[PDB]
Amino acid sequence: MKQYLELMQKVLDEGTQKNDRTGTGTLSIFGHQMRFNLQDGFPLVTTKRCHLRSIIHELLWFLQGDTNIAYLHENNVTIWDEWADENGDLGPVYGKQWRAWPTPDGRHIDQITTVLNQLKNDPDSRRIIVSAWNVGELDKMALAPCHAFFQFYVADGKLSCQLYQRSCDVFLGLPFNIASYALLVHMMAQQCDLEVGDFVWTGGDTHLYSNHMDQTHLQLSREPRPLPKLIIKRKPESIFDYRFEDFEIEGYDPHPGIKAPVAI
Amino acid sequence: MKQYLELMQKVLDEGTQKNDRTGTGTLSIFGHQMRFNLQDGFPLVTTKRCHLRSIIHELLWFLQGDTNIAYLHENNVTIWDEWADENGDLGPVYGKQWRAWPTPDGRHIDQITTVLNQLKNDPDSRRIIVSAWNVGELDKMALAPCHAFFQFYVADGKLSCQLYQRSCDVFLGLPFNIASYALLVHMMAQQCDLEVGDFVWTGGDTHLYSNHMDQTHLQLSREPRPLPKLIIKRKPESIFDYRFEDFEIEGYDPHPGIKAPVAI
Ligand SMILES: *[C@H]1[C@@H]([N+](=O)[O-])C(=O)NC(=O)N1[C@H]1C[C@H](O)[C@@H](COP(=O)(O)O)O1
Ligand SMILES: *[C@H]1[C@@H]([N+](=O)[O-])C(=O)NC(=O)N1[C@H]1C[C@H](O)[C@@H](COP(=O)(O)O)O1
Repeated sequence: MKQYLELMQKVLDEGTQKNDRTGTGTLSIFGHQMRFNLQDGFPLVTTKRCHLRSIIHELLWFLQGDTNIAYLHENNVTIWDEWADENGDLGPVYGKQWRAWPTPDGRHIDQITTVLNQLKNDPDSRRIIVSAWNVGELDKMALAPCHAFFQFYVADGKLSCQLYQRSCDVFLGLPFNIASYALLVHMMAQQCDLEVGDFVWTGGDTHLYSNHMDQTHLQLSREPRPLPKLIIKRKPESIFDYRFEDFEIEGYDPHPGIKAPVAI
Repeated sequence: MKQYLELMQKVLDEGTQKNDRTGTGTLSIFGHQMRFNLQDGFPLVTTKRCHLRSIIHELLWFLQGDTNIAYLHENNVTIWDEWADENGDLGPVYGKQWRAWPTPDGRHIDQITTVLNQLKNDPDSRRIIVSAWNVGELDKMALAPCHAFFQFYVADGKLSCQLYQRSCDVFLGLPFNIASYALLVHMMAQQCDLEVGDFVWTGGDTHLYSNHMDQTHLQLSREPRPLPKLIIKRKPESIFDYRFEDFEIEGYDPHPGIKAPVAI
């Protein structure tokens, strides 16, 4: 995508070399914002094939509050395997905090349901927020949430969403992170009878790993294609009732897939 | 400031009218980012006088973990009066979460001290984050945090910081919110022996209240002045040991103050 390649180019031109947790080494910039009007098309990267099965199943898995990888395996998705313990557990990551953030006084808070209530009863509210950054539980997590905090916004009958992502692996993560949230926006707007508006991505430490340099130069030589169209076939009873096959991505014609090593 | 007036102009040209919690009505945009190189000068608005006493004392008050307004009153700062209960209490807002976020298992976490430890021992970490958005306690707060979540970043010997602000009152709030965080950056870099880098501001629902329209047109006719210089006179033992008079703002020559009604 246009915005995606401009970002890739910017890290190459303007990033400073940095050490990082993994030992891999990176080129990194700090702070960047991109806007996607979800009306122009579904923001799925076309300059390499992205694995939709994985993107979609992760989202469904988040919406369940499942933090164990068994559901991913039943569905042949292995993108979380490097970080699970032998029981296949990741600790109270994403979905646990979305569905059941633990309070100090014993309760559990379902932010997703909270958010549908706000969008159904108080669309102008400026507090329509989901956070994964539960400070009290970071140390139980296999990995701190990279996509940490997001806000919904309604104006003129359209649903918008902004994501704060503290740490972005531009080559491997960002293409999923974008498709994934764009999906949630479509699902949420459907549930709430809204049009889709913009998805705004905001990054903190936005980086390209040092052993993604040939892959990056390869993808930047590619010309982007027309964006696909997302079709949801059925309107489920609830945001928690989507099935993988309710989604149709039509007109998706990427350049070939490009393999790159994961930073563990 | 340049970036500040361009933002003000953008909400006027591009905002949609919105109802809001207060009943006031606003022009609102969603998602905007501005960068301030803290080396070019201290980003204190010059097109109207800003009350430094208030900006500084609020920050000091946050660093204490005080959520009661008594400390502000001892120091003649009344910017929190509209929201306190009769005992002068605001609930577990900003400073409570910065200094003593309560865990579900009984503990309290001091994110500020956590952050100095990360900056002193692991500057490349991409998890140097403070959050005020404690979901478990939002309902105890007099007001949900507007400036909710912020991240530090070190590269080339310089300290940077990005703020996610879910709700920005552009006329009244933003000029404080910016001065205030720019201050924290200077304090933190001093404590950590770093140079100041950039302060990056990221907004969600970024708005101009409808009864700030004449004030806004008035301030946009003003020409911005040279930015002041911030001088810290002493290097205290700790981030918690700053006193109001350790700070000198030199070269600050604003246009006159402009009064506007607070949205309660
Ligand atoms: C993290 C990631 N995730 O864990 O799901 C994601 O969704 N997107 C990412 O970009 N992602 C990256 C950012 C970073 O390169 C590593 C996490 O490392 P730290 O930032 O050191 O925690 O994964
Ligand atoms: C909120 C504020 N604060 O409570 O300290 C601040 O520091 N900056 C703000 O801009 N500010 C504004 C945003 C909004 O206009 C109101 C809060 O209202 P909700 O967004 O409806 O909670 O104060």
